[PDB]
Amino acid sequence: GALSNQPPADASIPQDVAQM
Amino acid sequence: GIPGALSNQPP
Amino acid sequence: GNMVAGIPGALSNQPPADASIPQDVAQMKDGSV
Amino acid sequence: ALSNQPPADASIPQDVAQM
Amino acid sequence: GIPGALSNQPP
Amino acid sequence: NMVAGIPGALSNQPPADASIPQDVAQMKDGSV
Amino acid sequence: GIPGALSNQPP
Amino acid sequence: GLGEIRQSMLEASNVNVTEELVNMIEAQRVYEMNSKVISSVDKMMSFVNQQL
Amino acid sequence: GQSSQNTELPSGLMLGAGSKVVATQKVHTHGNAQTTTNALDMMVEGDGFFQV
Amino acid sequence: MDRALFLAMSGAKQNMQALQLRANNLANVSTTGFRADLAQARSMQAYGEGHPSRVFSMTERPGHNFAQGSVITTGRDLDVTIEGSGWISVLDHTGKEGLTRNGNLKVDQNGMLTNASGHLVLGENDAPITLPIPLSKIEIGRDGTISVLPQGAPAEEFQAVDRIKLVKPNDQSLFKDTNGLFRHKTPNQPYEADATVSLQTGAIEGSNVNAVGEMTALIDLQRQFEMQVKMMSTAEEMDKSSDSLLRM
Repeated sequence: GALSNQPPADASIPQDVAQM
Repeated sequence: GIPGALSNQPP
Repeated sequence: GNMVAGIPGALSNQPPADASIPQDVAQMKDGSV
Repeated sequence: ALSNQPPADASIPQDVAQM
Repeated sequence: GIPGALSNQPP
Repeated sequence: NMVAGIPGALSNQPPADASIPQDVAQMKDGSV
Repeated sequence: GIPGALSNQPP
Repeated sequence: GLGEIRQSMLEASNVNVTEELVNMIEAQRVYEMNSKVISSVDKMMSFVNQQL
Repeated sequence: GQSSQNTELPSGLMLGAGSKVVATQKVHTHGNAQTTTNALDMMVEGDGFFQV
Repeated sequence: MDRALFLAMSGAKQNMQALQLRANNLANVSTTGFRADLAQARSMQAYGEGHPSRVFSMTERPGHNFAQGSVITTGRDLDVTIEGSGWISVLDHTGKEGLTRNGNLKVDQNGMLTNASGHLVLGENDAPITLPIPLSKIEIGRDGTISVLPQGAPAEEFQAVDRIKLVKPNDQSLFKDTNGLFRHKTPNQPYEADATVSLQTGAIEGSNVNAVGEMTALIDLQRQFEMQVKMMSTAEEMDKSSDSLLRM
């Protein structure tokens, strides 16, 4: 696909987006 | 992009 | 950039009186944008 | 039946008068 | 030509 | 630098479930 | 070793 | 325009023991009719995910 | 929210959200009379309330 | 895959919408002055190119059951019901005139005459009816006349203070609003006060929902809904079978 030179980050699944 | 498109980043 | 667009599947194949697709998205079906 | 002019979209109105 | 066929165009 | 964790059902859930030991959850970050 | 990996001998 | 005080008298409750019984009859029937709609919707949703 | 536009057409369909009890209204009608032999129980005939 | 999946799905979805409309009538059987909503289907054809074989159906509310409701005798002075055909002019919180049939009237501390739902009742002046504060006997006349007795006045000091605004327009020219108030379909059309509508005081009008009629239409909606769902299942079954053309 769209090969990039830096590893992609992990997705964040917060119960409240304020506490992120 | 799409005018009503949703973002994949926190609001 | 003369594309055609819209929500595939069940939403579009309802008659237009349902008004489920956003009007902005529904108007990209004639080749606009 | 290959034509040269794209087919028109079907219309499903509530009233055929306002079409 | 089927006598009395329905049409596909707004009446 | 190994990346480790529980494969499958436990990992593919929000962290609010908290069914993975905290030590194992650290390994997925990329440090062991 | 994994911090909290089960052994394979009687406890 | 105020009322007069009557000694050695008491005012009974104005409840109509027949109004309540007739009200119970209608309320019980409406309660059962709405239950059938809930049961009907349950079977329709059950049919969809059992057939499709 | 154009309800008057085509209210009899499929585009103007409106669905209710159910029912609720708006209030439990008191009916302050005058009750009957109980003639007692006690000298300390009393009734107000008409409008008025005892104050305690 | 065949477009009969969505042609049958739309029928199944619309049957649910009609089911919601009927379920609201049964929830409002005991409601005061409630006019049952009608439900039907309209056949809208997909006009265009090809064979005329695809016709959609959507549910709609063509009208309401304006028949006289169930009259409940309560023996209350502030309980009135319209005799036959008619309406009571009220204004909601916004301040817009609307036609209602909830004759469960009440008087607040300021003396304003409202109904059970809190809508102010209009009068001859086209303003909300306000009564003198210290009342002792309130009687509603046959033709909407409101006659009160001042507190402490003798029985011969009976005078009228206001008149309930009763409107009798064409029923088919009315639509139920989002708050249950019937209004004119044509905006900015005055509600003319009719002098023929009569009020049967001492009673309250219930809803006109025909419970058995709702149930016998529910059983029809279920069967039509389930048949279309089977069409969805036979649509995907055909697609799976035809998938063997490319297999080799």
